[PDB]
Amino acid sequence: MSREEVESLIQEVLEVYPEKARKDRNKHLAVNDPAVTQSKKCIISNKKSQPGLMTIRGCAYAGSKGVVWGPIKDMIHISHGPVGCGQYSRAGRRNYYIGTTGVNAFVTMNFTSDFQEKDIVFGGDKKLAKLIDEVETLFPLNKGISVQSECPIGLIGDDIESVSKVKGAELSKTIVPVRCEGFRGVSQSLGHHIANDAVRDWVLGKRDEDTTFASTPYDVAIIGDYNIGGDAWSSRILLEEMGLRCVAQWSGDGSISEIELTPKVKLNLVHCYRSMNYISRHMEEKYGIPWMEYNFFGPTKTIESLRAIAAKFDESIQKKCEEVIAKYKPEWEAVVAKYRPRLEGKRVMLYIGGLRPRHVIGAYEDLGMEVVGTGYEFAHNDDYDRTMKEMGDSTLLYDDVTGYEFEEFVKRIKPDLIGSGIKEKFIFQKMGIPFREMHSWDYSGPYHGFDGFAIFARDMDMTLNNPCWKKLQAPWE
Amino acid sequence: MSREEVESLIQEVLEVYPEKARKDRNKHLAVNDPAVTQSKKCIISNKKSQPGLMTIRGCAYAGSKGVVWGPIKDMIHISHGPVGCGQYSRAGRRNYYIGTTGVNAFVTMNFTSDFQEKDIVFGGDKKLAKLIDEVETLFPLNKGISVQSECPIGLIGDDIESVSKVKGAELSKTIVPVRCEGFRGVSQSLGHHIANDAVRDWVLGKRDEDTTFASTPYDVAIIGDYNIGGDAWSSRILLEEMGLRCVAQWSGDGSISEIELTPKVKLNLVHCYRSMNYISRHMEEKYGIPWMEYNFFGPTKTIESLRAIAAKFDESIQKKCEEVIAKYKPEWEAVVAKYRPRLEGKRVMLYIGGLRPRHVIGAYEDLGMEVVGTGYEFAHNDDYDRTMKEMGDSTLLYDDVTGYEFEEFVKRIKPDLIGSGIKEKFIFQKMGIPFREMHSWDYSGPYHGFDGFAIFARDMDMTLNNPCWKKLQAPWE
Amino acid sequence: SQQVDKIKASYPLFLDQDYKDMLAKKRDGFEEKYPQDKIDEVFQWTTTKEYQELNFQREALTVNPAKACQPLGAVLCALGFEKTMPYVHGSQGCVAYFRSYFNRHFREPVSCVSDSMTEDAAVFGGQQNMKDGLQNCKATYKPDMIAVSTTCMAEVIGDDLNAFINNSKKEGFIPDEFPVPFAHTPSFVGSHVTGWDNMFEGIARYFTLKSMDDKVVGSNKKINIVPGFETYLGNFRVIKRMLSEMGVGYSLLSDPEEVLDTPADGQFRMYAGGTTQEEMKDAPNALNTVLLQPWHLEKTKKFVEGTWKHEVPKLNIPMGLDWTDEFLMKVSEISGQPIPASLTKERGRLVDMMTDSHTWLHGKRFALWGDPDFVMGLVKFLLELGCEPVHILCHNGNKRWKKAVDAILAASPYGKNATVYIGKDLWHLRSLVFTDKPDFMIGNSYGKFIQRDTLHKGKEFEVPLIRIGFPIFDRHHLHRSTTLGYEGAMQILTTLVNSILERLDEETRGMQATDYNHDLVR
Amino acid sequence: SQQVDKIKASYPLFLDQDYKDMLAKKRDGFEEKYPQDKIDEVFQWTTTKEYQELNFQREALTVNPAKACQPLGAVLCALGFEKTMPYVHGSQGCVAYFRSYFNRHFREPVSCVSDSMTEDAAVFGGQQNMKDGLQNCKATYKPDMIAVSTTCMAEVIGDDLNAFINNSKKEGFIPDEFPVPFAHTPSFVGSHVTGWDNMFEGIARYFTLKSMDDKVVGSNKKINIVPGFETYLGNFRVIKRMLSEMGVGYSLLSDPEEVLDTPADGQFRMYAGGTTQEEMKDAPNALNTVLLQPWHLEKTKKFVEGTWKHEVPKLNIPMGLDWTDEFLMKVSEISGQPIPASLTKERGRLVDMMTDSHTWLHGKRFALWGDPDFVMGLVKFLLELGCEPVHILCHNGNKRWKKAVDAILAASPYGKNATVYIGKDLWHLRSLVFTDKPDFMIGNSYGKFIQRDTLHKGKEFEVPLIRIGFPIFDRHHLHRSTTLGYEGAMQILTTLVNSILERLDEETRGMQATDYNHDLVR
Ligand code: ICS
Ligand code: ICS
Ligand SMILES: [Ca+2]
Ligand SMILES: [Ca+2]
Ligand SMILES: [Mg+2]
Ligand SMILES: [Mg+2]
Repeated sequence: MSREEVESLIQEVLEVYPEKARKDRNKHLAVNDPAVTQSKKCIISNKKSQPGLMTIRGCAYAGSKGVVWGPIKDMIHISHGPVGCGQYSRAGRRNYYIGTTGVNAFVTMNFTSDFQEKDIVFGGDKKLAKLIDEVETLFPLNKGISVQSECPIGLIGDDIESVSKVKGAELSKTIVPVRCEGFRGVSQSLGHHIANDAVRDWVLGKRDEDTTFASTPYDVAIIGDYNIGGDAWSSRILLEEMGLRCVAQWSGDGSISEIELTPKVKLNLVHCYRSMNYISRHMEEKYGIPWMEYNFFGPTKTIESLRAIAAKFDESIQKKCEEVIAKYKPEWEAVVAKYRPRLEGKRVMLYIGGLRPRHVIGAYEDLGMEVVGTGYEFAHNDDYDRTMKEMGDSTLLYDDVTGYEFEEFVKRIKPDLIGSGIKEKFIFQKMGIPFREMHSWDYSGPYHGFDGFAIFARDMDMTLNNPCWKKLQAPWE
Repeated sequence: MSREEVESLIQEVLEVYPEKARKDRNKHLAVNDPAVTQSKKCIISNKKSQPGLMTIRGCAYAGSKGVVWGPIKDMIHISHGPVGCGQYSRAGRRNYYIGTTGVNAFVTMNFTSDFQEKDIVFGGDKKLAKLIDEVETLFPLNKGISVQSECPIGLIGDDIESVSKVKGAELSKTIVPVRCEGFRGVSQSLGHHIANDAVRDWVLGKRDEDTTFASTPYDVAIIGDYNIGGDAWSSRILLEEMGLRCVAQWSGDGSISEIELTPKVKLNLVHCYRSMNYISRHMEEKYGIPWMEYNFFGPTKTIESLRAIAAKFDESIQKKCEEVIAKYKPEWEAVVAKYRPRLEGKRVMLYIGGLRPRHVIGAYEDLGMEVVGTGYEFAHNDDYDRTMKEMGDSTLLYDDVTGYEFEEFVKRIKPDLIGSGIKEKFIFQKMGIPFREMHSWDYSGPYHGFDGFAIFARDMDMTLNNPCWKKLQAPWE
Repeated sequence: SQQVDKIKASYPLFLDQDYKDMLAKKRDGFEEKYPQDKIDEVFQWTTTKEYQELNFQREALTVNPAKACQPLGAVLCALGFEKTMPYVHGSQGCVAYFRSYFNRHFREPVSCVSDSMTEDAAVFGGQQNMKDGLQNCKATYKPDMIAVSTTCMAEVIGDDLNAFINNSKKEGFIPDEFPVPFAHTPSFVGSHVTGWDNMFEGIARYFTLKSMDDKVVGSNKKINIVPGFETYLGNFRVIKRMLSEMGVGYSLLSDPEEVLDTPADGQFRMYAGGTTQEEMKDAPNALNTVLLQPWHLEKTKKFVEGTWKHEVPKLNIPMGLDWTDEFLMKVSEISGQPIPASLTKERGRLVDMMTDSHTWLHGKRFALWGDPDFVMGLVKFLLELGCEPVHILCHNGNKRWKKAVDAILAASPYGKNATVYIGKDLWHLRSLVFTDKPDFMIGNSYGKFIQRDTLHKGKEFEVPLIRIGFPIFDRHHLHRSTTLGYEGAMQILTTLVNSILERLDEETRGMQATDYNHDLVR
Repeated sequence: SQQVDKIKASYPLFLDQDYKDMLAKKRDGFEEKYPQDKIDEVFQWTTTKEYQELNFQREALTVNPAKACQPLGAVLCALGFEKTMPYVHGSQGCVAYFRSYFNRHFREPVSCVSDSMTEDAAVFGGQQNMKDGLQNCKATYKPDMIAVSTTCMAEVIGDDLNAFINNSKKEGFIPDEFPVPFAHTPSFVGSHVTGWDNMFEGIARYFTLKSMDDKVVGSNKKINIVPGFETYLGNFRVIKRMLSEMGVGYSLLSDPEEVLDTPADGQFRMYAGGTTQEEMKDAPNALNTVLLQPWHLEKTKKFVEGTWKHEVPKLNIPMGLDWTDEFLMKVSEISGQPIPASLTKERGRLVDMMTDSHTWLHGKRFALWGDPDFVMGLVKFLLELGCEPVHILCHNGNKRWKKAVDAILAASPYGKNATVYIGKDLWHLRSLVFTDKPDFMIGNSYGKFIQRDTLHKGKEFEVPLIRIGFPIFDRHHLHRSTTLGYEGAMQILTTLVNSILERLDEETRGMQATDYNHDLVR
């Protein structure tokens, strides 16, 4: 499609809307020009969703509890409020960890205060204090507690900070109040920011006066990898083969102590910019720790990233970097040789959260595929700045896409594959379009690193080329 | 019912038959008189089945392969002829054993010569010789081979004895030809006799000139227990608690060496009279070994049997007998206390093979139940002699019952429970009559001994008193 | 590393030695992990009676609930009406979760909108969100009805749904005649089933309250059927099939079976099937109304009795033999239709299966959970099968319901070792299956973590899960199954007996150890 | 010993220490058992490629066959006719076995008689047994037809069934016009499926050969359907359902579904349902005849084409998506009835399920066995699912059939690693699943012993059995399932994907070892 065809598609689709919605949505849809650096000239983002249009977005509680805090494995995270949020978000996100669940690790459990009417009418702070005592009795090996506020908490005027302070002092325990109520912000995004500030204020400074950690010149932290299907492990292995020491993973497979040790590292390696740039900036301001963005999706990006990271250290690390690259060369070359001829030229549309809609493009290109449309639920303009140069000219960009728009765009563009989430999957399969989940990895993965690229390629091929897709039309029709 | 009512029932049922069948069947149906000692005054048995009447009987191959030889665990038994017999009889009978199947034990496998047309036209003896070589190659730990003839073998004039002699000499292996073709005899019974004579002629004499086995005064063999659901093991335990040494089990869990060691024992203990009286008589004739019948169904019979067996030995065994009886007293008394009040007065009809139709009566009586009809597929008059004194006056006796007869008798008598086989089970359940399989134990057991009585009682109760039986009539009908 | 011809996903990739070594180094270097002996000690303690007693003393903490929140049920109810868009007034995060939750159980699209209230709406409310939301939803998704429920933010701020909808029509955002039934569905009251009841009663009121004067009970010669919160497609289907076989005129009120099972034929169908508006408008003219899941249809019952003047029969859920019989006999009485030969035969085929399988079922002990009607029907059927339902958990149950189940347990000897628990969660149930171990659990996918815990104590302590209930996320297509009627009883019986036999085969598979009992025939 | 409150059956009774010690003493004293190290050595050798080569060189020995003998299939065929008694001329032992075999699979009564020939009949044959047998059977069991087959004794002696039946009528033992169709069914030729073909063609001849002059192809506006040897009740049912939904007139020739599923209502029904004599007599007037299982209906096909003059269509068994589509399209062409909306939707629901489950099915490797038509339909559907059917075993298959399956494998990339074996048995298959291990077996209950053997080598070598085929004796009620049509494809797909997910859950259940991948959602 031509720029003009894409522009006319946008206008065609927007004809369905009442005027207020039409005027708004027009600002959130754009035809890419890789020649632009300032995305605020071409697309609006990080605004409220229009009522009634079937946004795909979640809320701040999802961004805080579901995304940032929930993966921390040796803490207990309380979903504080009525029973739904914590139940719908129980073990939905594949933030993998090693532990003994119910004993020293708690990730896939749902701890809740299960608010009833009396809690709304009279407040939940007394219940929260009692709940904390019950947690301590029944889960003695927990290493800290977080309180993940659901919608009612701030609305009714509860004081979870006071409870957290008083109980934390009483019990000599880290108890973290998080004001991530879903009424705040417009999406998951503000939950990331709230969550980062809670780490800053209640956890990160604990060891500021402690000099006992045995630091080395090669200490790093992986910032913003939630270990989906083991993604952070398949990243860590490479960094340590290169001679680095990964002191912390924020927050996939993460422990409270590794978070507390992070201010001792030499370099913060930021994968998910959107969710963790806030704490990365804090750590540079307060501790002098530099940070850098990287990308472990596919061999081209992984090799570039390894080299850029190694360049921050000495010649010994740069030599090990080239050794790692040489080791894995035949492995990813074999993956390309098998799968690229099966995928070459195929066209993909993506719709994901805050990072992957741009970050996975290189991996598709390593298999000869073209990303012809992409967009984000909750990205900001700094994300779109990073996207426009990654996407081809005249491709389609969509911010906070509506269900209607996404379906209509797909009907016109006719991609060979769509990569999006669970609320999208079953729609597009019925349309006969191969679909891969690009949040959960469709219960596969890892996709990060060299080992992840093999799985990624296998998965894109198994689905795009599956025999089922030739069977949707009955032969009598 | 009175004697007169039962006689009337017999005559009413027989009215359906053509004259020849009516006249025959009348001779096989009797009203019991425990005052009679010569059953040949009362009932005919061990005659041909009438054509077209749906006998429950099997054939001589079932009696030899299925019953006597098949359980011997460390031999390979060849079903010699076309594919059906060996397939239908594969693992149908629960003759339990300890071994490594396919390696040193072979009971649940189906070895066959799978006769084709060329084997019928030109004979199977060359195939048999080649088959034996293949067995030796692929199953080197087998300790002997038997050849279980199916119908075609004698009809086509094959000479399996010659093959067995020549190959046995060549391989220094015991290879046993068994002429158990289903055209011989009238039922399973002649297969027992054929099988016993084959053990006599080809196996039992092997160690006649060996003096190396160390015997003791307390050496016995269990003769005619096929270890259904472990029945022989729950018998053996008691004999050995009583101070005896059980040198052999014929043939449940049996090995070829224990058969060969049997002529060294002091006493043969015969459970199944019908199937193994022949070899027991032979061993008395040739080796001077006495034999005695016993019964391990229910506590009354088991206690009587232990005492009668102990009386054949010295005071030390008689003292151990009383110790065994005292040990198990509280156990079976607890079973009676629990289950007898659940079963008292309930009426049972049985139909089984050659032993159990009389042998289980005492166990039913230990639960307060009454056996109001019994009969056998293939018993002889010496079995009926042993039955008439065990059954009440005016109860119904049936030899080689037809399907029609059994259904009509049940419709009139209206027993609370029926104990018979797989071909009967599903008929009577549709009629709303609780049914227990009294061959396979309905995949339960053991039923022998004190430990078996507990399971028997549990099983009769679970079925007779099951909630399902109150549900067959729809409440709108 | 990967070998291209046999690529490893996470399992078993991370079992490679290099990954194992890396993970050990991470642990030792940076996790400050409790020693394994201490982890073992605490695990063992969590399996004890002493721990159970502390666990059952909880007052404030809930762990691993077995319920969800009201609007989830309102959405499912709404999905059952023709060309109807579920609309949840309040916070959009809730709608992402409701959709995802149902997506994962049905493996189908689930359409639902929010009006995206934000913090600003706390100053004077969500009225503008309602106006623009209704207009936008109608224009974009072209429903013929929008069924409105609420999230907890909207309830706490106190938004008056009725007033807001009325003002939306007054000010021309949607046509006056466009149907916009509503219900308040606070997540801090009851559970998802309560939201279903509230939504249904709201829809029933919308179509009938103001038009009662021309209605005559019995004049349409049909029976209304209200299914309640139901997540097995086969359950909608079996009720319709049985009534059709009997020649009974009926209206199934809330029927999502089509929209939860559209074909993959090249087009997405946002709407399919469903109860029509005409069916709801005409419902008071029925002979009567039967509630399939009465223990969560109490508000609906009061409306149907009080306003439609239907004498709703006292029927249990039609699960198992006796309660299916009672359902059919009552439907026969109401409709005048005889129970047909086909259903009599089907009943007798279930009874035959019971006779066939009774010896393996007898005395088997079960822990089970779910919603109140489902649980009581499962208990009843287990007793009919000669099984013992020893731990009966209903997190969202009430005292009156518990009394009723205790009476069912009293009517059978198979109930003697059973206890009913209300308000308790799956961390409570975990303790019960350690301290008073049953043979199996019957429950939803959250039970898998209990099975995992039991196995960790040892193979002999493992309690296998049998998946019946909602949600089931870790198996495919079980939502197509049936639990109601004779058909559902046959399905449940088959599942139970074969679970017993699969476990027995596992336990007897050990060569020369336990395989003496590895029977070909069972 | 026993504790009265918790009685132990064989498992686990014999694991008690006293029993264990007793069994050790028995072994050591009297069994002269090979040392355990030698047993282990031999077991390991039986898992090797060297052993496999020796195993595949067998010419005379068969071990663990995957077929039965002709008269079994004749009996099943005969059971499908109204008030028909199967009657096997020859030896009564065979009949005890046929009945028991089917009793154990269906958990139903199975009525069949013998005429109890004994050794004396070798002097001049079984004629008197036929005369008295037919008279006795008719009087006692009151069938309206007696369908006669043979055992191998009768075939070897050379009894002329036709002459014997004719003489029975001549001499007044059964009425001249009473139907006594017959077939010679030698157990040393073919297998059970051949006996079905032989019996069916004999019944078809009986009712039609002499009356052809008044017949006109197409005059009754129906299509005949011949099912072949079929042991899933759902297969008879789905075919009738689909034809009925299309409005297609049909006659199912041999239909045992009623007599293999009578209700437990207080009476035994020896006969129920079945194809009527009127249907068989009228069958030449059909438009055409469709053979559901053509690879064992070759004799029937020759008769239908040569005598009825029906142009029997070249159709595969209707299994999987493509072959069900082809079946329905051909039925539409013959009948003039369009494929209705209901079936189009059902098709699309199957396709939806394929899309939903394809990621777990992709590349999964199977060993499988059974009868020829079943096996090739399973192979075809596995290829449609993106699975690899690597070991395809059909003991009773032929060279022409193997060529056809090799062609099917050629039409898909998923067939590249597959081999078809004919004349080979389950001891051959056992070697294949050790030397070229698949993920699962799909087969009958005899496969359980192969699973046991594989586990003994180690958990990582275990190949779980998925039970589809005949006989299934160690699970209850699987005979009620469906394998044909879209319904059968849905059932098969569901069973396969959930077997995969059950095994993955087992492998990921280990606390702090493999449970990182013990996902709630799959
Ligand atoms: S945290 Fe974010 S929506 Fe950066 S909220 Fe979301 S596990 Fe997405 S595109 Mo789900 S900003 Fe992570 C994300 Fe990306 S939950 Fe995962 S896949 S890389
Ligand atoms: S051997 Fe006989 S038919 Fe004595 S052929 Fe039969 S395992 Fe029966 S009544 Mo099946 S003379 Fe044994 C018998 Fe009794 S197979 Fe078993 S139960 S005690
Ligand atoms: Ca789907
Ligand atoms: Ca049955
Ligand atoms: Mg591995
Ligand atoms: Mg797997």
